[PDB]
Amino acid sequence: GDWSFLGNILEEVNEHSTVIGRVWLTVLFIFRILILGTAAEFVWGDEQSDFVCNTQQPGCENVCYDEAFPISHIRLWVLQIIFVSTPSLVYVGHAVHHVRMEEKRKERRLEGTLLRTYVCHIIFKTLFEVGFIVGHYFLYGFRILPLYRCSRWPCPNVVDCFVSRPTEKTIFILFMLSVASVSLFLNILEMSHLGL
Amino acid sequence: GDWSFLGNILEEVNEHSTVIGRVWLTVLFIFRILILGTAAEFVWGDEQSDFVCNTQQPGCENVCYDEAFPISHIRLWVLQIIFVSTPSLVYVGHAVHHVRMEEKRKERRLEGTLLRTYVCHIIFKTLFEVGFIVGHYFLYGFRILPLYRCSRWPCPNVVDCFVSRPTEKTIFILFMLSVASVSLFLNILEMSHLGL
Repeated sequence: GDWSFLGNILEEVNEHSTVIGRVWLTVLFIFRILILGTAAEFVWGDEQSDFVCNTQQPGCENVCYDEAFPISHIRLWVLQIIFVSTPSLVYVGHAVHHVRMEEKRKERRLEGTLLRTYVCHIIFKTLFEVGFIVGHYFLYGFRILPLYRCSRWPCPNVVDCFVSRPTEKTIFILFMLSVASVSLFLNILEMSHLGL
Repeated sequence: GDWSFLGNILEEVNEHSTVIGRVWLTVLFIFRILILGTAAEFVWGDEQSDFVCNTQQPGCENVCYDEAFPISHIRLWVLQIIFVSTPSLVYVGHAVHHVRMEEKRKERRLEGTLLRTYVCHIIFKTLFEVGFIVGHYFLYGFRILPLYRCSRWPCPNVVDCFVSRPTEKTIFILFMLSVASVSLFLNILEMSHLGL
C-alpha cells in the first residue's frame, strides 16, 4: 500500500490548517496509516489461511470465513482513512483555487467562504468518523472471539471454526477505536476554538 | 460361528417333538442359522469400518457408531436363536432323564409330566420370541436409514454420519422379523393342535 499521493496532498494542507488540524493530520499519519502498514497488515495477513473449521466438507471454510468476515478490519480502516481525509482535500482544493484566482486576477487566510468550507469539512470528517465507528460496532463489535459457529451451506449442521490471532486483533481493534475517538475530540476542539 | 453343538442337540429333540415342532426346528436351522452364516454376517461385516462421519474430530466416529448401534443386529439374532432354543433343550433334558430313569428302573410318549413340560417350553419359546421382536422394535425399529445424526461428546455440535448398506440391512431386518413371526404362528398351531 503506497500512500505517497495522499500523503503529499495532506501535507500540502498542513500549511493551510489550524494548529489542531495539524495535530489531527499528524495523528492520521502516525497512529493510523503507519500502524496499519507496520503492524495491523501483518496481523491480518494470515486471516483466511489460518482460519480453520472442524469439518471434512469441501467449501465450508470458504463460506464460513466469508460470513464471519464480510470485510476485513484492515480494508475497513483503509476506507475510513480515505473518507475522513476526503474533506481535507476538498478544502485544500477550494483554497488553492482561490490562490490561483488571486494570481490570475492580479495578472488581469481563513475568512469568508474559506471559513464556511473549513467548518463544513470538519463537520463531514466528524460524521464520517462517527459513521465508520458505528458501522464497525454493528458489524463486528470491538472484540474478536476465537470460536465462530457457522451453519452456512454447504456446511453440515453447525460447524466450529477458529479465528487467527483473536487477541492481537482485539488489541488493534480497540487501539484503532481509541485513535478514531481522539480524532473526533480534536475535531470538536477545532469547532470550539473557531467559535471562541 | 460353529453351531454344531446346538445343532446336534436340537436334532436329538427332532425325534421327540410334534410334527409342528419339527417344522419349527427346520425353520430355525434353515431360515435363521443358515441365513445368518451365509448372508447376514457378511452384510454386517463392515458395519464399523465403512461407517463414516463428516468430522475431523478424533473419537467422534467411535462414539457415534456406538450410539447408533449399541448392539449389532446379528449379535441380537444370535442371542435370540439361543434363547428360543433353550426351552427345547430343557424339554429334551426332561425326556432323556425319563428314558434313563426307565432304563434304570428296569434294571432295578407325550403324556403326563412331559406334556406339561412341552406346553411350558412352547410358552417360553413364544414369550422369548415376542420379547426379542419387541426389543428389536424399540431399539432400532425395522428400518435402517442411511443418515444418523450424532451429538455425543467429543463430537462438536451435531455431526452427520453415514451407515453402511442401510437398504440391504433393512431387507434382512424385515426377513428376520417375518421368520420370527412364522415361528410364533407355528407355536400357536402347536398349542392348538395339542388342545385339539
